[PDB]
Amino acid sequence: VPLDGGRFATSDLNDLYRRVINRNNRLKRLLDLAAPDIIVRNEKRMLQEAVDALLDNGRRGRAITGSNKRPLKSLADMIKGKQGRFRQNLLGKRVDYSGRSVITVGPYLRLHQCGLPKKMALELFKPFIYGKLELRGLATTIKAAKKMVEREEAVVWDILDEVIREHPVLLNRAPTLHRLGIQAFEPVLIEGKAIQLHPLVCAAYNADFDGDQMAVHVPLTLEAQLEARALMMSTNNILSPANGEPIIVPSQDVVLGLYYMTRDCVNAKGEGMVLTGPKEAERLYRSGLASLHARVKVRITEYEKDANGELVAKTSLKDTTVGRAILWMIVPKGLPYSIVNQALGKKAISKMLNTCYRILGLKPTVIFADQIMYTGFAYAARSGASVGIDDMVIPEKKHEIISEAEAEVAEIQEQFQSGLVTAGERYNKVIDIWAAANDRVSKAMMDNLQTETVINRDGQEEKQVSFNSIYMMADSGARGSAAQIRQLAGMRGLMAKPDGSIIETPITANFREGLNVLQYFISTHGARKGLADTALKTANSGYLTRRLVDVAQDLVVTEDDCGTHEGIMMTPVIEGGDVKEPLRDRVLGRVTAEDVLKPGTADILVPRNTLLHEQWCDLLEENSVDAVKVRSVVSCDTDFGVCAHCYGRDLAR
Amino acid sequence: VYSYTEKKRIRKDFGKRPQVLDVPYLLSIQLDSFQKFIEQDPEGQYGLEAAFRSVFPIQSYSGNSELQYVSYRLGEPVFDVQECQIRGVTYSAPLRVKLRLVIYEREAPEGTVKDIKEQEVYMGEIPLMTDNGTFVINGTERVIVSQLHRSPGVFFDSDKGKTHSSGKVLYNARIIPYRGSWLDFEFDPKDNLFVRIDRRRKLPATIILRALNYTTEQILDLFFEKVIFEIRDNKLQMELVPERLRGETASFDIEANGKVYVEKGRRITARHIRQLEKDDVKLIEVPVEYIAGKVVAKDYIDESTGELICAANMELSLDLLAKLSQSGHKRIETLFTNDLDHGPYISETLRVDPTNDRLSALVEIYRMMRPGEPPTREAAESLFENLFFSEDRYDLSAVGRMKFNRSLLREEIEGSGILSKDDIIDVMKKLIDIRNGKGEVDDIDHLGNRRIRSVGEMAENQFRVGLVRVERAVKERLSLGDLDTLMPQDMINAKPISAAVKEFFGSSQLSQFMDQNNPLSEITHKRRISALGPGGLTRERAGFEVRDVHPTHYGRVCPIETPEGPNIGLINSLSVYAQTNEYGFLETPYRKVTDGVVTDEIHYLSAIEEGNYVIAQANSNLDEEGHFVEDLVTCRSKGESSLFSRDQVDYMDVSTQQVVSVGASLIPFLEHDDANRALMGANMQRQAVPTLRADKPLVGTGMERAVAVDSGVTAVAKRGGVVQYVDASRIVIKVNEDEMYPGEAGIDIYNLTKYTRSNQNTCINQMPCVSLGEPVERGDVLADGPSTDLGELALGQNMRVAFMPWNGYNFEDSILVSERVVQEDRFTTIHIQELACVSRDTKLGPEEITADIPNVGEAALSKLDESGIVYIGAEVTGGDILVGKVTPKGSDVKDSSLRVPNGVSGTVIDVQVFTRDGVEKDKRALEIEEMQLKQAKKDLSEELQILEAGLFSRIRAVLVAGGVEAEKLDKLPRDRWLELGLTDEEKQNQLEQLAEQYDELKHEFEKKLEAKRRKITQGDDLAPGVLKIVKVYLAVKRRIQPGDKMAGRHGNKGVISKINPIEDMPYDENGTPVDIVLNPLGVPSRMNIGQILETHLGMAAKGIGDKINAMLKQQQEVAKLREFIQRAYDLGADVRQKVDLSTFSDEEVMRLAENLRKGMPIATPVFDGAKEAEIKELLKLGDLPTSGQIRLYDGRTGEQFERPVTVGYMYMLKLNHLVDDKMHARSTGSYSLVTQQPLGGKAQFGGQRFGEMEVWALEAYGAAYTLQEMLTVKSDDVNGRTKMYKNIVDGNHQMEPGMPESFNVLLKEIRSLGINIELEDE
RNA sequence: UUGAUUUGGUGAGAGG
DNA sequence: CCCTGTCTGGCGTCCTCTCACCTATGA
DNA sequence: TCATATTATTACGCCAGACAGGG
Ligand SMILES: [Mg+2]
Ligand SMILES: [Zn+2]
Repeated sequence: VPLDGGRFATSDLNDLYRRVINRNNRLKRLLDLAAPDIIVRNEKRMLQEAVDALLDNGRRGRAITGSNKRPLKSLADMIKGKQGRFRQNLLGKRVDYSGRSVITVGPYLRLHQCGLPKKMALELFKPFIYGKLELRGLATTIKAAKKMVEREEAVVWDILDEVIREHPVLLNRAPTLHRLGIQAFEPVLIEGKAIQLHPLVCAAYNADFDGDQMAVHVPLTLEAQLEARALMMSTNNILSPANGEPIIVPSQDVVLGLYYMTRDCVNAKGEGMVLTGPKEAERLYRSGLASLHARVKVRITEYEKDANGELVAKTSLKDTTVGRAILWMIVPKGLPYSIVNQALGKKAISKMLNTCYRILGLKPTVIFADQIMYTGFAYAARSGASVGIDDMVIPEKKHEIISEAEAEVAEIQEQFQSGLVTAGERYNKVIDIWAAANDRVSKAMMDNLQTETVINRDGQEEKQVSFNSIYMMADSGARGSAAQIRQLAGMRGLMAKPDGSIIETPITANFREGLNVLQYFISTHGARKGLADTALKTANSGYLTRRLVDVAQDLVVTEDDCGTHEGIMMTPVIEGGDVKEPLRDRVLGRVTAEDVLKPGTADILVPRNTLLHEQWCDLLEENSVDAVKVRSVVSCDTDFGVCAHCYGRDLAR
Repeated sequence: VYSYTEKKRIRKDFGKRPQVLDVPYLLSIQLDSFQKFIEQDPEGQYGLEAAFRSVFPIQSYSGNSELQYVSYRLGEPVFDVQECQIRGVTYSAPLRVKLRLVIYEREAPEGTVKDIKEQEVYMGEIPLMTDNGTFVINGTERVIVSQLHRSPGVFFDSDKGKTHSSGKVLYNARIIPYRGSWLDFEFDPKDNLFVRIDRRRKLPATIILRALNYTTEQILDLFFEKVIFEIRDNKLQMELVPERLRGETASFDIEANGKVYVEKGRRITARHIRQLEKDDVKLIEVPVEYIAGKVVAKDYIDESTGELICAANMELSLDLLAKLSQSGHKRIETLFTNDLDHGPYISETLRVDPTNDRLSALVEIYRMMRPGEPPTREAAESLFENLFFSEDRYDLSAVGRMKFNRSLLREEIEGSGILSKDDIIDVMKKLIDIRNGKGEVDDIDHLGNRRIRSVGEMAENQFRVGLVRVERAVKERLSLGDLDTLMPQDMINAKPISAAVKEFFGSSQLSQFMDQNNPLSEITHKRRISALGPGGLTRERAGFEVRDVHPTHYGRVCPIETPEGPNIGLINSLSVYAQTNEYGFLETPYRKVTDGVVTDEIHYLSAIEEGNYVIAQANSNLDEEGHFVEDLVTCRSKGESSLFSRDQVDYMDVSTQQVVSVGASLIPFLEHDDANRALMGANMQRQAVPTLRADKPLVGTGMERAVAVDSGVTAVAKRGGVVQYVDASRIVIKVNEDEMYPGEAGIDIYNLTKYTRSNQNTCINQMPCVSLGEPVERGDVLADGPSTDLGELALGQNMRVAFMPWNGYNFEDSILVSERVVQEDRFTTIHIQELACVSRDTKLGPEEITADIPNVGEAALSKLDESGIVYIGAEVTGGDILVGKVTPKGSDVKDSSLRVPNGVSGTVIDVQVFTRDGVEKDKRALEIEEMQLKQAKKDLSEELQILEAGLFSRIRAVLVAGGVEAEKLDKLPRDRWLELGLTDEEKQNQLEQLAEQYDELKHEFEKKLEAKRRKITQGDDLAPGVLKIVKVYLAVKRRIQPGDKMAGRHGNKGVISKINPIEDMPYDENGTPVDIVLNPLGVPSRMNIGQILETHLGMAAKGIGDKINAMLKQQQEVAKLREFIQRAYDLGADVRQKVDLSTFSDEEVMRLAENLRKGMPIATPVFDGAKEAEIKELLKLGDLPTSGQIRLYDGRTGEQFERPVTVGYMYMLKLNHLVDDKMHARSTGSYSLVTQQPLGGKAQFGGQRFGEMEVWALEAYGAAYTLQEMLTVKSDDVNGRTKMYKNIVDGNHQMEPGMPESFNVLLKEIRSLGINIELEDE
């Protein structure tokens, strides 16, 4: 094909074939003319090298080249490599009915639906709109319909809302690593040009909103719409397939809204008043007569389902707060009140959704995940939880700790001038006292943040955990840890030079005080190493996933029982410290090999082919069972696949 | 004192440390390099003169003619820079070289030549540099980026661990020339010394010694010291200097002088060495088992029999001693091979060597270098004597000889460019010393070992390539030269020099397209130091340590401005104060510290000098004399930051900006940010689009002025003075007399570049910021460019930001924006698109430019003329027609008429047409010809008249010393004026002098206007080939919308999520809504706490601005304003600014206070910024709460947010990642040729690549049918997709799959080998 | 039967 | 003949966007 | 325009896999 101009941009294979044919014509003419031996040996040798260069170029000595010094691409180089036919056109293809744009939040969504712009919706659904327009009778030929949607008249938007309605789409973030990076939603049309994506689902995609882009794909046929609704819908992916942990965990704003809501303070409006239900708890919060955290006896009615599928009501007075009753208005029936009675950080809300999924199933857990997200966003908005310059409280003891460390390094260097100690022991003593002073500065600031609030109630003072903003952002587990809040208030440790060894003079200034020049330069050593490590680590991570899915590639659950009695011996793992990973983490949802004897004497505690779900694992933990002989995939007797028992639990089902 | 645009709005400058050295001109690398390349510099160094003095005089091989050189020159460019960018030509200059051919007779080395000839011949055109550091290569504006490469000269590298798999270190030594062959020496784990040349095969290294006419005895004289065994009374005693016994085991009985010194068994200590030196012990009698392992040094022959006893480098046995003892060689020289220190590496290499003499050494080297083709005496000797020893093909430069003498601890630094014998022998000796223990290796990241190439050096190397090709051509033509019938252009050819230099300036890895969307981005793409390029490392291979920051980067390379991704730390950006050394290294300023008193003299150092000295820190407290106020101060000695005494230091850092670059020293509160977020902040700050209304960062660093001036986007005044201000077209500046030349009366007319295309489709536009009749000084700014506000640097705009969660709309990093941001057009940026249309003659006749557009009805003829091409300016969108450009015989006629792309709108701002000499439609082409024709003459006379008016007045003005008669001077009006004779009196020649001016003015205006018409009267100017050349410039105006990307200066990225109404915003109790709500949860994790101090200090800045706006709106007489302005400019600790405010004439207070009513601008410098107590104290001067936090109500519910929130002003930028350049969708359109799958991209209307990991993700589910349509029907299978489109539009969602086409393409490509791949049974 | 060329390939820069 | 340096081949992350630049010869 | 047919740089880092050398 010619490019834009008047010349033909010719392929490399035409150069290869044209040279082989030029040389072959020369060799036929020389064998006509009866040239001597050395001429036809060079001629046949040039033909041999020409054919060998056509088939696999460059496997012989230095590869031939046309323009300019770059070698030209042969047939084997049309097959092999990252850009051959397998990895570039047969395993991955470019795809019609597909789109791509920048994502944004839209928190009004339910977690089975996503926002999708009107312009992308009218472009991706052109044939469905054509079929709908031809069914009504508005137009006749196909051309008329293409002019109608090229003009975008007033009647095609009703056609578009009637082709969207129950038709899922596959949203896909561009580095898809696991299967939760392709999820199917239902579109809700957006005035705009940005895909609105429900926030909880973001923790599955590893999608923040700093400029990310996602692709939309349309399931055309009817089996694909049913696969998008029944396998790939976003309500169906609420557990990560790598383990048992929920992947629709509430990420960052909503845990701050909950941690500010369900908490307490030793005096507020409406301290110690009594309330006849959670409805008037929210009515007292809204009218302006109590506070969101003010401890209060309420009367709640928790439904415990202690019978066989029957929900029994028990109503009682819990000494709780106002916010815990307001959050109890959203909890479904079966969960007990003690799931909200605590302070609800991030681990606690994750196990709240996990206990809701284990007890009440899927549909209350989907609707309760949405109600969690809505009430977290609403009371985080009502919280006004800012961040200031005064929130990072400097320890008053920090300067005396630094001067005591400076006196200690002065003593060690005065011994170094008089030669009493060795150089390695000097370096070790300096790193040890700066580690000790760093830990003391961190404990000073951590006391000064975790219990700084001291407010009286009806008399003398009484202390409590603080409502400092950076401390709630750390204690809630929203964003922040001990180390980051340590570096914003206490000293930021002993940064290390790229030699791998540590630097004996630390960075005694945090970020609220100013770093001077040398301290920031040592900091840049420590951070440039981290950016280089991530930007080169990602290649090995991706190539590891490729090698793993191409060694796996074949193995499909293809039976129901291999009919064996062999399986590996799951014990808890112990390195030499305290018992690291308990047996309930290793033998959860894996089918036992032989029947586990109860630890007393010769009892059939569990039978020999039972899946060990949570109830069986609790009856294992009560009896303190030593180790379980359980069925493993490597002991499966199935030819060409893995039987259904030797795999185990479904992990997301 | 201040200049007059400095008194407009003087920024409140925090900063305690007095700066001693002002910031150098930020584009000096590019400009000094290219000014070195083109300059007439006698003594030859460096430049084009070095190239001509290397290549000339050319003499042929005794051809008795010798073309020599005289002088070169560069004429005027035929195209000035603007019309050069418009037309598409290079911005070049013709290189006029004088060449003098002299031709000899027979037998004239000394004889006078028989004939000469000389002419100013023309070779190439070299591209000149624009005054801002850019080129214009083919219409587009490109930048050569300075390379960072390994210096020429020896490097002793180790590779300690990875080879041999045994923990044994190697030690190699590379002699890197600037031009020529690479010579490396290297150990191997058998402890033998090996040479290799140009990474070829491995030769044992002493063969190169045997190639330098060294016998074995001379080599053993060099690398070993002699131990003397004297044949004596018994057992052949030994001379023993006691140094040689250091650290070894006494094998025998050590006794002398009748006294037993050291017995057998104990090791020899240094006290025993002191005993032997005190006892004067040299000669001791050895056993016969001591010599039975040693090695002879030189040769010995049996004298009477006349044959050889032993060759040099032979180990000794007892019968060999019985051979040599009985002959009569009394002295025996042995090689001291210490296992600890003095190893026998050369000797064992000589045992590996298969050669014996010089000739076989050269034959083996020639068989290494060029294999197959035979090794004869002449050929191998010419090879080895031109490998390193001729001035042509091997040349360590001055840098290389300096590094080569410095790494060998030589005294001198200047020497010859080639190597010698002694240099190779010294490199081998230093390598052996490093193996022995003494001396150490070099590291490669050390910036004293790392040179910078720049524009002049790279263009000079390419020009030298072109000159050696043209001298091989001149040697070709001259031996075939017949005389005298040629003159020097049948010999010389302008083609290879121009070809090579356009090859470099067009298609190189460093001549690259300028990131031009921002004044910052221009000025920080020109200051870039790339590790990549030719001769340097690559992106996808190396490494870990060259991507990492080394302690010699302090003040030479920015530590924090490097792009994240595949090339981190290869694309380093240069620091603020760092110049370039004479040799090309990076030297940075320091303040010389003789004693306690830190002197204000500066002195530049590089990293091979910074290690020796002790260099202080920039911020160490010194008071009123330069004495360090402490008795101990943090310094750094040899790359190690440590605490030293008060009086030991020799240098101090100049200023505290000097570590970082001009991208990341514009970030205020840098010292409070994390390093990662400062990196992301600087890299995004390069990417900002210029807004429609430029707006002055309230929290800046004061480096905005230097960046906005030094990047040439503003019209800085050349000569000071007043103003005439026609300005609609140009600023006209009358020049004050002191800066004004005696002749050339002269007033400066500045050209404002109005709305035009940048390289990133943004809009570069200049607007005058001076009024009419207003004084300006030299160096002052006159016209504000893109993203500038009164000479400062305004990338983004400053907006009222609340930190709070607001109903989830700012969840991860999103940003929630009011409607007051989008109503005011305060981010509504202007983009410009160039669209070309050509009507090339592909085939079947030429294409045509006519409105008579076919099939398509009166929906073609609309935004055009009555008969062709888009008219001028309307609101064109997508699917319109701009240039009717369609052929007949291409019913069978078609629609190639360049239209408007899908999704864009805009206004046609400009239409250019230098089309195929004929474009005129009706008669428009010649219609405008007369318009410009009459235009030229008008201005030509006008300008003359303008000067005439000034001259006429000047005539009368001077008419006083030679006729002041006012009533006798107003005779003729436009006729004559002076009808008197001044003669002398006090020299007023001045009348006669001015008479010549007007006389010459009219006389030159005619000629000036004569060429004007000549130039005017023309078809048009462009190249050939291309026929119809119509370029149409749209200008879309994009506002802001849900999906764009905004960011501050600290790394806080955001995709603006909801564009709220004004009512729903969080308003404080005063009533004002907040503009933009960010999210506080980003701040504890991303530890960029500097955005909060910018928020509080910007809140205080607008607090002062609101206070001045009240004092000036509710208008007060200027005493209260000058008192409040004086309080605002004093404010707090000891600073540098204070102000001299009572000298502002009672009006410059008011104009300042008119320019401060939007907020008082505050300079918070980089590491010496504003402390927190001064932020609180400034928040107390304004009436704002001290905590920085205001209680805010909610616009929805009207009720207070608990726990008061932070509101302030952050300077937020709009990055050029706009959402309606990313939105794309595809149902069905065009595909590729080879494959049946859809095309890729957006400009091609193509679909999404459903890659490999998405296929694995669908396999991970049970999506077997979704994947089947995802790779068969939607993508590739042609029968499947046509049946599917018809099945969809019938109302039948069902796929008829078939087989993909690209798999049959795979079958034919595999089958086109000798491979029979098939498809089996049904 | 009612219309047309980038993918090809290199180099440089950018986003997640 | 079993260890052994040494040499040769074969890997090295996905998705996207913008721009420019493309063989010499020649009676 | 229409056939003629290929030369004067080096500077990754493992990690298997095959090969001549020698105790
Ligand atoms: Mg991101
Ligand atoms: Zn099995």
